[PDB]
Parts: sequence; structure tokens; C-alpha cells
Amino acid sequence: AFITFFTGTIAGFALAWWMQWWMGAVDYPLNISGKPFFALPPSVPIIFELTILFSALAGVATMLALNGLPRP
Amino acid sequence: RIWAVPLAIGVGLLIVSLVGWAIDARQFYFSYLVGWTFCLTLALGSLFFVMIQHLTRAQWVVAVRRLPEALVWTFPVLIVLFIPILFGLHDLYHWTHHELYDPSSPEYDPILAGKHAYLNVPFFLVRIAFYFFIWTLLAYKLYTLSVRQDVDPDPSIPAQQRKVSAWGMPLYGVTVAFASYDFLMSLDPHWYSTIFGVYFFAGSFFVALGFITTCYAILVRRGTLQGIVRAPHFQDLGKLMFGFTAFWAYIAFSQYMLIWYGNLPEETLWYRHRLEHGWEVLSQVLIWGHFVLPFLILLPWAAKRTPVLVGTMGIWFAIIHWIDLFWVAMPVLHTEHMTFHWLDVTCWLGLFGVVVGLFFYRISRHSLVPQNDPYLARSLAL
Amino acid sequence: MVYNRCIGTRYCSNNCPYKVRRFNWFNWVKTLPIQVQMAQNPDVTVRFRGVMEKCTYCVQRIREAQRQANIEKRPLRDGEVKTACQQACPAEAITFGDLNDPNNAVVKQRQNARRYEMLAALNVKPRTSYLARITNPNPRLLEQ
Amino acid sequence: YPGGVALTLAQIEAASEQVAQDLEQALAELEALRLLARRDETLAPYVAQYEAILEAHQQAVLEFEHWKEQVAAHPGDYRRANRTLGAITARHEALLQQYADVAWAVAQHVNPALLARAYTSSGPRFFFYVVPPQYARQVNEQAVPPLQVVRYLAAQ
Amino acid sequence: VLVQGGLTFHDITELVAQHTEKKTPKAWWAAFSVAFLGMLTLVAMLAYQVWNGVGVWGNNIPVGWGWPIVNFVFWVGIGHAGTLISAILFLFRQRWRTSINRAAEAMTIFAVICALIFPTFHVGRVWAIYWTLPIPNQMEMWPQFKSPLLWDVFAVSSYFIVSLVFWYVGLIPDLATLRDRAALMGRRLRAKILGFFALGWCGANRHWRNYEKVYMLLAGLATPLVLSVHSVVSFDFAVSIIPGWHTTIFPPYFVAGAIFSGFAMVVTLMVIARKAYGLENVITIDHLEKMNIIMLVTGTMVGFAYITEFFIAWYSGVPYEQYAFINRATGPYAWAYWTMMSCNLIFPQFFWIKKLRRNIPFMFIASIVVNIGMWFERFVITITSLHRDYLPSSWDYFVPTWVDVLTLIGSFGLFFTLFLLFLRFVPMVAIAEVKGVLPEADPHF
Ligand code: SF4
Ligand code: F3S
Repeated sequence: AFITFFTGTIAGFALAWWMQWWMGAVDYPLNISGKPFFALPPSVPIIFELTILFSALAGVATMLALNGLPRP
Repeated sequence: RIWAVPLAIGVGLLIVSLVGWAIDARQFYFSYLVGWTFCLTLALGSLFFVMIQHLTRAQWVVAVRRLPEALVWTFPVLIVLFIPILFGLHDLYHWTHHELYDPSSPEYDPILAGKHAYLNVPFFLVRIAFYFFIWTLLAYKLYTLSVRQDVDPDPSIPAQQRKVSAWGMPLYGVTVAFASYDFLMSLDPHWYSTIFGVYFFAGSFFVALGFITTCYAILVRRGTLQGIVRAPHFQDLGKLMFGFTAFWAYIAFSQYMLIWYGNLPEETLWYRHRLEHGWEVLSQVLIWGHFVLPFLILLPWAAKRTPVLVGTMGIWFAIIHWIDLFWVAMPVLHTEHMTFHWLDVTCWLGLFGVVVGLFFYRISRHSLVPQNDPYLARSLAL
Repeated sequence: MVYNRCIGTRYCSNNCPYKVRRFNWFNWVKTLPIQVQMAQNPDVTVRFRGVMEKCTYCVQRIREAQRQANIEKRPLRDGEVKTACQQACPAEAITFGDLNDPNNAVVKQRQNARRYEMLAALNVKPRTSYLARITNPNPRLLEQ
Repeated sequence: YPGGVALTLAQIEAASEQVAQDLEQALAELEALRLLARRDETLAPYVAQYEAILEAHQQAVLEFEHWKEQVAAHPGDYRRANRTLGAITARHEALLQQYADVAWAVAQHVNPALLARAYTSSGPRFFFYVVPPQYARQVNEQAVPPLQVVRYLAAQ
Repeated sequence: VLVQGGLTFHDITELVAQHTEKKTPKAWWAAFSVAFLGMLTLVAMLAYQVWNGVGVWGNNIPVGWGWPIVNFVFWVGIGHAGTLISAILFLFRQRWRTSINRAAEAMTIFAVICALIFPTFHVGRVWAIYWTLPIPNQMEMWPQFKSPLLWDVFAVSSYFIVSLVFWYVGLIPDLATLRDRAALMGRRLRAKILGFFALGWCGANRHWRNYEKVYMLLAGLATPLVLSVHSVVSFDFAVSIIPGWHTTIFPPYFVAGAIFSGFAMVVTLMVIARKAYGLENVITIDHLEKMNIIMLVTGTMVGFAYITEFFIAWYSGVPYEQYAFINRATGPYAWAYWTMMSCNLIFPQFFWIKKLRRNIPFMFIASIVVNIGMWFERFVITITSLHRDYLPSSWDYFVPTWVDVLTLIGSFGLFFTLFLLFLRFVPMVAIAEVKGVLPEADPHF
């Protein structure tokens, strides 16, 4: 299920990176400090870190799915 | 022989690169720095590998222990290779010019009461010649020891190596910081950054993990061994190459997002390096080629531990430090014209051969794997 | 600044070299009586606890002017708008006329030699590029 | 978001052509101003006061291609045409307005009166009980020239 | 060997059961009194706050922050210790963490709770903080992702989660053990029905291998997050233009502060979790011995940065950054920095004497004092360069109010209050891996 961790990183990565190409420039932009509209660096600790959450939980949704652990 | 081919081809090439010190003069001194400090980072990185192997002691990666120790005694040879800097030292750091503090020049660069105590080129002599009394002393106190627990086994075998790690440990991390603050901080001294003492450190211990790793990966295939050092040894080296690629890119990016934000005068490292003059090319193709291709390719544990890949990575993982460090050392000259010269590379393949010349000649001088050692078969029978 | 959207984490202020992002610490206006309330002018956003605030160049009278120029096509004159720091300072120190309008007083007072740029060194590129003082001592004349 | 980007791409072209036709007019006036007020005024900052806009106006032409080509390259994002058009018309009407403010001073010295055909000249907001601005915008539009301001001074 | 205990695989279960078997402690009844009283003082002043306004804390405008966010960096820096000895010690696979691990993400997760309250509450407008989240809200508005105060939210709203989910997953064999005991020997027949957090556990091959690679995953996937959480909470400082902050070494530094803070509290918990309710056979004193190295690592890595700070003032500083650190030593806070740096440097360089000072009672009197400098470290670094920054006009001392201190105290209150609460319910020790790692679980017998 690292091959199932595939979809964890991509969607979260795409989520943040889509949470800014949709947000920082195209829909309600702002000249906050001349920041050039979702230039990579201040997006990295979200395009990195928010990926970790949505990619870890899928990493554990697998864990709760291998022979479906919730079978008390 | 195995020892003289990287040496004769590299010193054959280094003696050829005397042409640099003679012709296109100021170019070669600083292609020598990017090469010289790489050999130093190789010394610096793989030594810290030995240290951390002893502090939180690790009997699991010990077949890959004796060989770093060989790498260290380079740095005494790296002393006599400090010479080409010194003739060009008055031409490089821009504070050695001494026509600037309060002489008749139009410039009173604010260096008079601030820096002139820390930097005065006879002080620079001792600020590094002092380090030769430490980073070599580790060699003459560690390499003399760890080679010697084989033939003359001690009652207290490791705990003398620990003694180096008990008081010879912290001075290392200090002298690495001040070294970087003395060598590579100073090319564009209109810059003040506290992290960069670690970017040199981590960017060293980043690399040398790879060179130690690829050596076995080379010396496992058609080497003196082929199956002794098992696969899950390298499985840890991957876990290290990730855990220290993080400790690099965390640093190479904390140097970036922090300075990409504020836009201060200290930024002028990168108004000249990053964007302009054929180096936005460098940084992009660097970071795509320096963090993500390693962090992506090595990741899955179905070929992460294979020898020949991680050996193939040690090439892409250490040849790239040229591209990492050529983004620091040389650009203050070719700030006008990004035209990297042939002399930029002769010293890379030179010193990366010359260091390895000595590195095999010492492994020719004596053993390879410690003939007796604590927990050896515990790591071999693994 | 918008006195609505803020929340009061105050790190709006801590960045600025000039600690001018003041902050409505307590709710002074809620306890304001039934007398002074005549005085707060009926054109600007009085502010609630947990909110920053700053100069804004007296934006309020930019708006009623620029709006009055959006109704009817026009520019803004050299003196159609006067800020409070301008219109009150009897020494005609502050001028405020719009930059990129070369006939106005600001472009003459900015193009002057001493465009004193206070803590410019932080690469901040601000407006109100104001002027220094020129104290004028005396030739010797047995001064010292 | 009615029907995509390709609809607005006709009017954004219709703005850039107004700019291109004004390259002629502004640079034409820049000849005429050197001809009209040869020596009838200071003219040392005041002529360059008119040129300083001109390097910006021409600079925006190459941009207005780049602005526009970034739109016509991909017509699948409505939130760039309204903005590029709102930028052009502002970066256009500004430069029209900046030409005028430098050009009305020309009459202000040649004529002792900056003329009563200068601006809307309506008044403050409390002067709406007498004069709504509605009247004024039909004075300003139907009297004031955008860039027939100095050719008007050929009649003087 | 790395645990000293005459144990077998069974000997832990009877013992940790006796630590969760019956509900009649007395010292509990005192701790839940004084600690909850601490929590009562917290909310007694924290809703007194929001009905009234921020300025009852001692914050002037130049130093807008004061003790609350100082305590946020504290009560999150304190917490990284717990999650990283779960992650790091598996990455290096030192096979050593097992005696303490499961009690540590507790020591993280509750710290993160009493941490996260501060960003929700040192603001003045708490109710309007859901705007900070990226919900498609009632208008076309969304937050600003160039703001480390927002990174903090996602980080902590991920770090509360990942550390939890990595702790909850960490303690599955406990619930299996306790679900298994609740039927045959335990509190009630209806503790089994409470232990459905076992999630159909049987300890099988098919999913235990997966548990290992997941525990590997979260180790190599929460450490890259831990190095981003506290780094974010350092980025908020150093991203600024302030000279005492913009120095770029801070994110590694504050992380080392989180080490040198967090283990400086874990030892305070382990000492008192070793005297009365202790595990002599499982919490081997040799563990705390090899524990204080990674403290003493940051007992000097923290120290090297002070040199760099104190150095760059002499090397190539702005004429303000030159003054920024002369302030720290010489000025109002000479009581802090001279003693703080000395406190955080003397005691670690006075620590390694008698083979790391295995002696247990010195641990408590030192682990406090090591930590008190941390609350100063973040009261110094934040504030000592936040006044006296680029103007004399913005020169103002920071007088902390009597409500600043009851929130600090209350943070200890809710920490102990809720750390003790689940701790008495869950098992303390990571009993699953303890009997699986060092004892005769090895197939070589
Ligand atoms: S008077 Fe000046 S300083 Fe005061 S708010 Fe208005 S514009 Fe700002
Ligand atoms: S940082 Fe921002 S959210 Fe408000 S309190 Fe300051 S303007």
C-alpha cells in the first residue's frame, strides 16, 4: 500500500497547489507585500505539510482496510 | 593499481590544471575553492558520520565504519593543498585589499570597527591553522585508534573513541560554523546569515554519506567482496540519505523562504546569483535535480536498498555538490558572464580523484574491514 | 487596513519597523457616553476590540473625492483632497498631492534633493518619502 | 460566467488599437509641443514632464501584447479578461489623463487662463443641491478633448 | 541489553494492569484537585479576558504578544519531544524508546491542546477565527497563505492529528490487551465493550507487517512534519524584518529548543512517575542516562547559536542588529539573558560529570531549571528584540500583569489535568513493543 500511498501524496499536493493557483492569483488575489501570487516558497510549508495530513490518513485508511481491521 | 589510477589521472589532471594557476589566473583560484572545500566537506561529512555512529551507538552499520575513518586523514593532506588559496587570498575575499577601511579611497566600507578584528589576513592564517590542530587531531586520535583496535585490541576498545566524542565532539560543530563563516560567508561580505554555518555542515554530511555508500556499492561489484556487506546495511544508508536530505533542504530552503521574503540588503547574494546571468537556470535545475529526484527515486522500499542504484546515486548525489557549491563560490566573478570555464571542472574531477587516490592508498596500506571488532559478526550475520 | 477582517493576533504590528499598527486593545467605544458620540464623524468605521488600525493616509477623504470623480469623469486636482495631517499642520509641511501627477506639490517636494527616506535600507520602498531638517548654524563671528 | 473568454477578446483588442492610434498622437503632439512652445515657458523640466509619460505609454504597448497573449493563449479562465481589460482601460485612461494634466499647463502659461474648457469643474459634494454631477459629466464629455488638447492650442 | 528487568512477556501485563485495574488512588484525588484548580484559574481568567479585552494581559503595542504566544512556543516546543522519540528512535531504530514512548505522545498531545488554545485566545476576536480556515465561506473570501500564523493553524491542526493518530495507532495492542482482560479479569464486563478501539484486533500476520511499515511511515512522515511544525512556529518570528528575528539559524535553533525543553519536562514526569508509581524493572535508570545525551546535544547546539547571534552582532550586522543583542545582555533584561544562557549552558556543561549524572533526584531539580530558561528563551528571543527595534520611539519595557501569570500557571494546570486524565485510563508504557524488542522475542534461542 505504498502504491496506495500514491494517491495520498498526489491529492494533498494537488490540493494545496490547487488551493493557490485557484486562490492567490485567479480568484480574489491581493497585492499583499508584493508577494507574487503563490510563488512556491511560502506555499512549500503547506504544499509539504498539508500533504502530510491528507497523505498520512490515507496511509492509515489502508491500515484500517487490510482485511478490514474493524471486525470485532 | 586500484590506488594510483584516481591519483595518477587526477594528479595528472591537477598538474595539467597548473595551467589554471598560470593562465586565466583569477578563475582557477576559485575553481580551486569549489573543489578544495568539496574535498573538505567530504572530510567533514564522513567524519561526522563516524561521530554520530558512536554517540548514540549503532552496531548495525559498522561494516561501513572503518572506511569513513580512512577518509579523514585526507584533511592533513588538505593542509598542503591550502597553498593555492594563499597566493590568491589577497585577490579573493575583498577585505584583504586594505585600500578600503579608512585609506584615501572613495570607499569607507563599514568594516573598520566591525569586522577588522575578526578578519585580518594573518588572523585568517590562525583561524584555519587552528582547525588543523583539531580536525586532524581527531584523525591522529581516531584513525590511529580505530585502525589499531584490530591488531592491538584494547581492554577499553570503543570508550577511547567515545572520549573523542566526549570533548572532541562539540569543538567540531563550532569550527565548522566559523569555518563557513570565514571561507564562504566572505566572498560577498555584504551579507549576514546565521544559518549558513550549517548549510556548509549539512551540505557536507549530506554528501559524504553518499560517497561512503557508493564506495561499497562500487567495491561490492567486482570488488574484494560481493556479499559480505548485506543489503539491509544500505537500507539504513537510505534512511540516512533521506533524514539528511531533509536536514539539507530544510536548510537550503530556510535560507531561501526567509530571504525570499524580507528582501533586505543582505539579499544581494541572490539578486546577482539566483535570477540574473544564467543561474535561475541553475537553481531550478538544481532543486529539481538535487532534492526531488533523490527524494522520489530512492523512496519506495522495493529497490531503495539495492547496491548499484545507491552507488549510481552517489554520483548524482555528489557530482551535484559542484552544482550546489558553484552556486556559491564562483558566481561572484561570473556575475557579469555566466560562462563556466574548462578550469571550473578540471579541479572537480581532479581533487575528487586526488582525495580518492590517498583514500585507496591507505586502504592499500592496511585493512579494509576491521579484522576484529565488537559486534562485527552481529552486523555481518545480520 | 480593514477594521473588520482582522482578528487581533497583532503580528501585523510586530513586523513593521515603525510600530504604528496600533490595536484596539480594550473596547473604549462601548463605554463611550451618550455625549461624545455626536463627535465621531459619520463617515468612517469606528472599531471594536481585537482589531488593528493605522494612518491610512486619511483615506476617508480619498474615497469621497475619488468617488466624486467616478460619478463625473475627471482627475483629482492638486488640492481637491487634503488630509488631516496636511490641512491642520499650519506649517505647510505635509503636501500629500498624488504621485504620478507631476504638476502637484508632492512631485516638486519629492524631486527635491533631500527625499529623506526613513529606514529605506530595509528595501521596503515606501511612500511618504519625506524631507530632512536643515539646521542653519552661523559663520564664526565668535560663535563657538 | 457567461460563455468563456473568447467573447471579451474582441473588446480588449478594441482597447489596444486605441493605444496604437495614440502612439501616433502622443508622439505627434510631442513634436507639436516642441514646435508650439519653443521658448514661451521654462520648458526644461516641463517638456520632459511630457516625455516621462511617453516612455511608459510605449512600454505598455509591448505589455498589452503580453497581457493579451496570456489571455488568448488559453481561453478557459474568465477571471483574467475582465482584469486585463480593467488594467488596460486604467493604464490607458491614466495616460490619457496624465497627458492632459501636463497639457493643460501649456495653455495655463500661453494663455493666462487655464481655460473654462479645462475639466468638468463641477465642485464639491455639497454643491450638488445646485449642480448634480450628471450635468457636469455631460459638460466634460461633450466639451473636453482627451488628446485634442494641444492641437486645440494650434487654434490659439 | 537496554532494559534492566527480571521480566518475561507476561510480567508486564499483570503490572500495567495493576496500574489500570482498579479505581482508588488518593494522590490522584489531590492532583485532579490542584490541577483542575489550575485549569479553573485558566478559564477563570480566559473568559474574563474575552468578555473584556486583550489589554488585561501586559502587552504594549511594540511587544504585542507577551507571555501567551511565548507559552505557545513553550507548550508546543515541549511537545515535540514525545512524538520524535516515537519517530526518530525508530528511524535510527535504536530499539531503546520502548520503555517510555507511549507516555510521550500524551506529553505531546496535551501540550498541543494547551498550546493551540493560545492562538485561539491571544487574539482579541476569537469568534472570528474560522475565517482563518480555508472554508468556502459566506462570501468569496479565503485566508492568506503567506502568513506563518496560518501555517501554525494547519500545522497544529495536523500535528494534533498526526501525533494523535500515530499515538492512537501506537496503543492498539494495549486496547487489545485491555479488551482481552476486561472479560476474564478487569474492571467490568462492559470495559470490553468500551475497548472497541481495538478495532477487531487479533495480532495477526496479515496486518501486523502493515503496522510495522505504517509505524515506519509515520516515523519518516511525522518527523518531516515535526521539523516543519516548530519550524513554522519559528518561521513566524524569523520571516520578519526584526534584527533579532531575521537571523536565519532560528528554525533549527528553536527546534533544538523544543528538544531541550521537551525532554526537560519528560524527565520531570518520569522522576515522579518513578518514585511512587514507578517501573524500576522497565523504566531503567540507564534509560534516563542515555536520554540526557540528546538533551545535552541540544545543551550545546542551542549554545552554538547564541554564539552566532552574539557573533554576527560583531560580524557584518546592521547597526541595529549590533544593538539588538547588546540589549539582550546589557539592558532591562540582564536578569534574563545573563542568567538564562548561563542557566541553559552551565547546567548542561555542569551535567556531564558522573557519567551523565545517573542520579535520579538531581534530575528533577535540574530538569526544571533547564526548562525555566526555555520559558525565558522565548520570552527573550521574541520580546527582547521586539522592543528596541529600529526606533527609539518604540522603546517600552514589558510589564506582565497578574493575569499573564495565572494563564502560564493554568497551562501547567490543564496540562497535568488532562495528561493525568487519559494517562490513568490508557496504559503508560508502550507494553506492546517492550516485551517484543529487547527480551527473548528474538528467534535466536
Ligand atoms: S491625519 Fe495623517 S496620520 Fe492621521 S490617520 Fe489621517 S492621514 Fe493618517
Ligand atoms: S496580522 Fe493581520 S489578521 Fe489582523 S491583527 Fe494584524 S492585520
